[PDB]
Amino acid sequence: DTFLEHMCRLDIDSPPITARNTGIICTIGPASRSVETLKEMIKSGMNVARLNFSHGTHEYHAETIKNVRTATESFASDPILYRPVAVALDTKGPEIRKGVNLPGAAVDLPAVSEKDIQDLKFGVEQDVDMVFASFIRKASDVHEVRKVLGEKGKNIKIISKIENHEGVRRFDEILEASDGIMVARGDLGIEIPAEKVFLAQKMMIGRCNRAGKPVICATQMLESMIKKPRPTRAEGSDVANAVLDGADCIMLSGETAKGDYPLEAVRMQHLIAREAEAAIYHLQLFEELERLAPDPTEATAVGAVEASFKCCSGAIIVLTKSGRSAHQVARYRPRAPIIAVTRNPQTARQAHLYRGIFPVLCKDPVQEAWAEDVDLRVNFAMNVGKARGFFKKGDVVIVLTGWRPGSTNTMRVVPVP
Amino acid sequence: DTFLEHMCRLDIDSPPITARNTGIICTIGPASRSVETLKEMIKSGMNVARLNFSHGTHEYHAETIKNVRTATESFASDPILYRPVAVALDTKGPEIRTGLIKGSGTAEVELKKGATLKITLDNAYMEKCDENILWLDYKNICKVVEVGSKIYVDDGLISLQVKQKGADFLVTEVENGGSLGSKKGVNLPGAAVDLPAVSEKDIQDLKFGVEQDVDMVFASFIRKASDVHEVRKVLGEKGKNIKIISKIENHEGVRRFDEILEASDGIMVARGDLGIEIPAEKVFLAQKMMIGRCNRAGKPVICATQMLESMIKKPRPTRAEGSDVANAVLDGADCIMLSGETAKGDYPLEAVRMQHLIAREAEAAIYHLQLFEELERLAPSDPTEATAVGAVEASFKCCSGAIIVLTKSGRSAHQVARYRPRAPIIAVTRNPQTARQAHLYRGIFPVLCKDPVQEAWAEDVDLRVNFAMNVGKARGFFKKGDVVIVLTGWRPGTNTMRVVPVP
Amino acid sequence: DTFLEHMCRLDIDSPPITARNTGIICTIGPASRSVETLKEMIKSGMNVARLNFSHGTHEYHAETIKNVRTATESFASDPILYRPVAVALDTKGPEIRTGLIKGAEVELKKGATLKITLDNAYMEKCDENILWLDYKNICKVVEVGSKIYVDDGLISLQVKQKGADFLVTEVENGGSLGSKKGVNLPGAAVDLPAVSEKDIQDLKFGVEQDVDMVFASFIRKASDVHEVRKVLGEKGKNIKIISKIENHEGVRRFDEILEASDGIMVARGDLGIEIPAEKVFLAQKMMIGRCNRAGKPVICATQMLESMIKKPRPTRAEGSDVANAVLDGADCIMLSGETAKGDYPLEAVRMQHLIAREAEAAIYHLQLFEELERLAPDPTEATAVGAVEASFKCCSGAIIVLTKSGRSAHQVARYRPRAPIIAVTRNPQTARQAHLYRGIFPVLCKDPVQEAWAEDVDLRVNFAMNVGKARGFFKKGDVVIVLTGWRPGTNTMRVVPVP
Amino acid sequence: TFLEHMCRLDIDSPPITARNTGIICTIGPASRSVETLKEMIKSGMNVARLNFSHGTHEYHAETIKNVRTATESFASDPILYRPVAVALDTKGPVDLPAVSEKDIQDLKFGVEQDVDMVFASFIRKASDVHEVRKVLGEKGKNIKIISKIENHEGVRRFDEILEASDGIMVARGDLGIEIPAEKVFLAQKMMIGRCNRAGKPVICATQMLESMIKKPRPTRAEGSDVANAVLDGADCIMLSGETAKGDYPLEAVRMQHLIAREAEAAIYHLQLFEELERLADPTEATAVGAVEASFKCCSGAIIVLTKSGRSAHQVARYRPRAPIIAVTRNPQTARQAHLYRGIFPVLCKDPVQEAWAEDVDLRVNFAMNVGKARGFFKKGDVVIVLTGWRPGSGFTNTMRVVPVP
Ligand SMILES: [Mg+2]
Ligand SMILES: [Mg+2]
Ligand SMILES: [Mg+2]
Repeated sequence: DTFLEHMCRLDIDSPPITARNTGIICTIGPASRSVETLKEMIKSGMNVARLNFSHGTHEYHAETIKNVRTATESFASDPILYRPVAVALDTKGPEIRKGVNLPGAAVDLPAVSEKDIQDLKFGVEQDVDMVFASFIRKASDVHEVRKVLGEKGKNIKIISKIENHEGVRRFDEILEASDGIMVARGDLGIEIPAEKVFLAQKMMIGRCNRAGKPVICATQMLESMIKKPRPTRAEGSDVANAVLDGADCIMLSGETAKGDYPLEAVRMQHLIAREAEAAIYHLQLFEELERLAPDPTEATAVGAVEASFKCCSGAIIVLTKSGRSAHQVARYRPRAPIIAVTRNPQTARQAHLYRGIFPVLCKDPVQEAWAEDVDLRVNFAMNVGKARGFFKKGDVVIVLTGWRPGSTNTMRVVPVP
Repeated sequence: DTFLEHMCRLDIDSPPITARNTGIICTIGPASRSVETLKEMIKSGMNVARLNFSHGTHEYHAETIKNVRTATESFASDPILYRPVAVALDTKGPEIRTGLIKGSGTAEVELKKGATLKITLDNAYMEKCDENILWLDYKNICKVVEVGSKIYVDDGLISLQVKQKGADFLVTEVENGGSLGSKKGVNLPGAAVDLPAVSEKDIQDLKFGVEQDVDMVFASFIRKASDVHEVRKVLGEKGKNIKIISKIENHEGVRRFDEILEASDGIMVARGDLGIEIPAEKVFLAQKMMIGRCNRAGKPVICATQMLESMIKKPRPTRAEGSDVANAVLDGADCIMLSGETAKGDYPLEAVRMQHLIAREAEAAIYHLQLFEELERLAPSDPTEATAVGAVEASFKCCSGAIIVLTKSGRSAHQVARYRPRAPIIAVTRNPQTARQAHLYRGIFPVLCKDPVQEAWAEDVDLRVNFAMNVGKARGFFKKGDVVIVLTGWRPGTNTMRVVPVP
Repeated sequence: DTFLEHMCRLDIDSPPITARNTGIICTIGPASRSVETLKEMIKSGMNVARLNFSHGTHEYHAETIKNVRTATESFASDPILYRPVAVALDTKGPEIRTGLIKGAEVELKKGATLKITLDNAYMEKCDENILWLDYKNICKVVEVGSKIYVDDGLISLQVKQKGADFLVTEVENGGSLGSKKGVNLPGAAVDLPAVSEKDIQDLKFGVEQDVDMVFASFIRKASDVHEVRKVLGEKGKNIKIISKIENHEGVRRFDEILEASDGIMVARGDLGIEIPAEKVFLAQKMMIGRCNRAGKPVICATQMLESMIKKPRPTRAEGSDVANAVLDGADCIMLSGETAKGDYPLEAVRMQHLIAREAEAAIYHLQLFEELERLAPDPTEATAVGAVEASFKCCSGAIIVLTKSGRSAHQVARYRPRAPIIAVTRNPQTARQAHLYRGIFPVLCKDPVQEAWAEDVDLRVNFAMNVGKARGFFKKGDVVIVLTGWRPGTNTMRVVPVP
Repeated sequence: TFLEHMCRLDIDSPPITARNTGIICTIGPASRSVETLKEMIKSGMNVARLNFSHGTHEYHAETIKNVRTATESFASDPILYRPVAVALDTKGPVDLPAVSEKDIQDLKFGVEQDVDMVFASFIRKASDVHEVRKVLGEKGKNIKIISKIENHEGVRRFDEILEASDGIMVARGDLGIEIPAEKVFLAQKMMIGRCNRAGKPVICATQMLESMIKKPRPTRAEGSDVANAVLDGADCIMLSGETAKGDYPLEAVRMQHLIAREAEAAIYHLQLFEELERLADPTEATAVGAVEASFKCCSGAIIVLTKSGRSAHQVARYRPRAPIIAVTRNPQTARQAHLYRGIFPVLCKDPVQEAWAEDVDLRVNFAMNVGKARGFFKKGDVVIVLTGWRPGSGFTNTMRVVPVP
């Protein structure tokens, strides 16, 4: 019941028993564009595929997206094991040119270049799940991106990338305007002194956890795996540290984009993230997040997480349409996996942005009686959890639903049949 | 209020408003051996000077120690600003070593990736090593190694892979190349080796350390408790006050950590050496485990290797290195050790100054109250222990500027440090060795009182206390109107706690 | 944040803000027997009517029950305002008493020597020297040095000599002695039958009269409780058995009694004769504590507002004594003679309501729940804990529980929530029996069962929503907790706004 | 937990801990004799109250003289000697004057008789206290003033009365006349609570063991009522007619001792201290630390070397479970220390030593012997010791953990 005990009980000779709760985002490039490679990367644990729009034509990116969706849908014949895979568009953004950085300067470059405008509407056409907005420095930058996406792209998640000092200084207003945050350590390291970057990372991650908004750590993760089949201990420690800081997702770059071991990189990411999970002290996170929260859905979400610790439940099953209800549960960081059951394929993909959310896509048609339709979706989650090893028959799980059709404030404690 | 809020309130624009609490240990070599440089390293924050006895003669090391003390005592005229500097002897160890590179002896050769290298056991080559043939001192290597086995030379800098085996030789391929010097360390991962706790050379080195009055010993390649006991026995009665710090370098050392920790005065975590047998996805877990158990036991723990290595060639470190050092401090490390960055680098002073910056920056992320509260209910009738607890407890209540401890052996200041107060611990002592060894503990700011002993014990106490407050004011620990805690014994020749206001 | 802040905030110049949570039990006798009086007592806050079977015939008590039910059902036309009223049967129990004085009062002397005989030739010839009683086994449970109290401890004797079937005692404290007076044997392990033949008849009377609960007198051990259980048999197996602890053996063997009982009654008066005065308060706090821990109802009875038999207002000592019983954690307070035969029956009920309601302000609810949760050894009990936890954090006006046997509401009450528990049921018996638990506000639903389950749930929920707003537990805009099952024939918790 | 503490209560188990609440006895015709006073002292009387509603100054002077003859008859053994305080209770007089003419005569007689405390009747506001304070003047500036709360206005303006007073007496019998019965218990709990938080002594009086005037045993209702007063947090309990005029004054004291001792087992100390701590200077910091350390080490006692008694009062506020042995050379503070719960005042009559260190250990060792004799602790046990640092130090800012020799 102390964080000190938790560290003292760490045993490197025992395999990690809990699942890997942090999302994996892989940059797709020449080394990982093929359908066959993408299939194995999905099998190895890739949750999100990022397309870097600093280079490449729209025709080139359209094919990459096509390949990602081909590899993803090849597993669709088994809905119990089917893993949703999101598509992320990463803008080139404003540049100064050999690129130039102006440390501490309030750069007045427009939030969205002419190329970014083209790429953003291309992202709307391609039905991407989220956008990584480069070089975000203020709230008006985020809303300018939102404006370009327009009405047709209103459901596309906007992740603001913090790449300089102004972004760190004005972090609160940026966070309040964004759907999530990406911490670009590499770029941050050239804008502020290196001995202050780790402080910035912990601050931003902390405020994202407090706000219940997804935070992504990017750059300088496993870069040595571009040439090597194994990473250094320092890289394994840095990655783990980002997980323990409270990051929702971790992003790979050249390791999966152009490297010689893209598949080994994804697997090494999965291993490190799963190993770091044993050092995570869940009970303290939840109790602190509770005391820092400012509604029947909020109250039910807290109750579900609270009960998940009391019952030692194998999972928290959440029936959701937009994903919002599952997100509210994720904010409180339960140790138990959050099985988000949805019929919306987009919300299933976007759910990977939140730590601990294991999204499943229900393809069964809507049943006439509401009580029937709820039981159907729950039993679907029951089957997935059994197949994934989350829980077994006889265990207890928490289920969050709505009370009436299109009403979620209902919690029930049910045994696994 | 909460750990999460403490993180949220972190501010890279706000200047550091706290003292740097973690000790800085610098390896002394050709680039930092001079008196002029040593003075500047002390002013920059060096607390302990490590002497690596893997190379160099006793004569060479004696001059280094002399130069350290010359630079140290040049500040001794002002007792208020004087900072004690400890001397550490790092043993060569019982690890397998290569032979002499042919020629003068040193003499280095270039091993290139993909090339063939023949490892021999024929003593005709024990002083004739090069890129083609390599001699090592483990005669039984062919029986303990296999085809496909990997061999690491010079602390993991160079890696080889065995291709085929002979009666008295091995044919290998150079996997990770580099420059090879004479008598370098050889590591055989996953191999069963017969190695003594301490070598014949280590024995004469430990004796040399006693005659040179060193403060601590870094014992290399400790795998079990009996390894520490041997080092203890060699030091014997004459060196019974010399602290023994066990270096954990392999899997067995981690596996048998508890018995080693119990037998040792402290622990060094050699991450780079750990990474030889232990994969990248597990090393960080071993670090947090060993540091945690060291904190729980109240014994010093040092993080070593792979810290600011890029500063050997550059004046600035990478952000990854900054995060790595910081995470070590946040894990709960008492000290951070620099190796080649101060030993042979081009910027030994920038290395010390940067280490000071990073350690001071990381101090803002430390959540003190949770540490003490957990270390309280995790702690194993002793009047000194209860007084120590009470002093730390009161330091949080009164928001004390410091906890002043009057000590002779350091023991009293150590028991306070285990509970990790937010306020600095000013350990006032008349024992010079106590003042130097105190750097091993986080949060302890040792102070050497040179004033003679007053017969009136109450006058002697208030004299030492007034000295501590002058030190505290000068270092900016506290000012007039602040309150401090004072720990003393009750009679002349430690169960007394006093809450006193600063005038 | 602290219990002492709670005590410091206490304001006597401030009206009681919360609803009365403890049950009020009133002994119905000559002064409260009429329908007119009963109606007023019900409106004044009476939850349970106790019938003391020490006095009165079956037909006398049967008429009292009839009047209680006539009074109770006169409010049945308004289902929202209707209050269930339970009926309690209190057995006479076994008892050791003397005999007739030849002639009939005498005068005892302090320090003198009164002889105890068992010869029936003096069963009607008792006086200053010789005296007889009916416990023929008294010379096995009493020994040299034992104490013998006579007539409510008004006369104390100390055993000096043992005999074949006689005792020689010295009058420790004098007084005056009548005939057929009660005898107590402090410390002794009495072997009287668990249930006398009269109690057997009265228990069978309770079954055929459909009483809700029985207060079993003079319970010393687990087998005593099961003997009462046997008499009630199959027909009365749903009747709650509340064991009355009245002597030292009952206190010593309290655990086995509680483990065999549905509830406990603390009889302070009888306790005061059996054990020293400086220990009764400890026993009361102990027994109430273990009952709170076990989640079983506990009733404090005797010596409550006794002065109100002759006066319209109680003393400050009585007001303090009742309040402290409530603050100890008692579920119900029982009124005796001041409602049964006194001159101010409905004043005593109203005053009991006032005292209990004022005592609620000194209760530190959040402390009690956190301790009860942590000291606990099932989907329903996980949902019950979750409901109480949510009620504190939502600052809920109430916890609405759908139950048919009462069980689900009972295990919510165990964790002592601040918010009142509105137990909605169609079973009239569980509605009456629910008064035994602190904070449970039972309502009886008379609406027909809807074939669509989700519609029947909302019907009962809406009924509770109307009751709570009428009682002032909550208003529109507030948030309440709702506990239901998920299918027809309690593991579902819902957070819902008050419409 | 507090709940499990209640569950563990065993009436068959003898009270092991010492009695911590002071006992104040009203002295009258039934208890005036020296030999009866001797027995009351041995039975646990800490304070003798003189009711100046009746009797002449010559009558009360004889009573005070008898109280001191009985007290000093035990003086030949400083180890077992128990200090006994003398209390003057004014007759008293809503715009009636604070001090009547008779009261003024009685208050100045009290100064002349060197009483330790005064129970001021019918206090309704802070100005009433200031008037009593002014009467006692410079000569009686060290005499503790205990304001008696007897009416509704006194309860209303309680905060300002508490601030001006040295202590509070809850006159429950008189309270019951002016305010409804379903509110008196709330007022008592409120006043006791605020007194505990402020760290000032609170006394519950009237309607205690009244039935013991004519009977040797109290009713269970009285036993329960007295016990709950203790459990509310009262520092002292006061007997009236039971000791003043009753047939069993000695039995009344012994019963009050038993009840208070039995109620001690129901007290949940760690909750009190933790709440008192979170609802709060070198000494005040040392006081908290000593109480906290006493719980950790399971200390047999907290030894406090004090001159004015204030240091012991600071420790007493935080309600430690361990007995507070207050070692003083001042006979007055030794008698006044009984007003505070958990303080066991002891009077050192050893000559002052030249070396201040020697004089400290002398007094500490005195407490060691007193503790062993009283059964608070034994050889091998550990106690907390609070002292000043040097001669002249008013601050008890020095805490030491020391094994019992
Ligand atoms: Mg960029
Ligand atoms: Mg090595
Ligand atoms: Mg009876």
